[PDB]
Amino acid sequence: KVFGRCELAAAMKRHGLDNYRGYSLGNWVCAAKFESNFNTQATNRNTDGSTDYGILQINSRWWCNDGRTPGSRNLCNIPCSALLSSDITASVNCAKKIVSDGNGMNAWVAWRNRCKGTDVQAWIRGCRL
Ligand SMILES: [Cl-]
Ligand SMILES: [Cl-]
Ligand code: NA
Repeated sequence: KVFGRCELAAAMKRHGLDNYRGYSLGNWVCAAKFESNFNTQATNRNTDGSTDYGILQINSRWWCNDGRTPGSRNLCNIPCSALLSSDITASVNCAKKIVSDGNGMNAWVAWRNRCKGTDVQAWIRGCRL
């Protein structure tokens, strides 16, 4: 599923991500924009053999099991495929773990490089929330 901007904002709020660990909804929407272009089915292989899955490009090196990432962990206790669903529940639950891991949203390199410090409120502007 390819979310619209306000549509994703609403689903993230519904699942308790707005202001989670102090990150406003615009931060989460901006990260989703540049990680997946709002596409729940996005997958991308990393040079180290791991793969990033879903709307927030969660990495199989640490967070989900895809059965082909040697030495990886599965700290969200989830098949990586569950992160590709049209319902964003699993991606949100796992992202909550990731953003609580110590480095905040810097875990998402695209967030650090493209959202951090910017006018992230633009991403929810005009949204009925
Ligand atoms: Cl915001
Ligand atoms: Cl933080
Ligand atoms: Na893994």
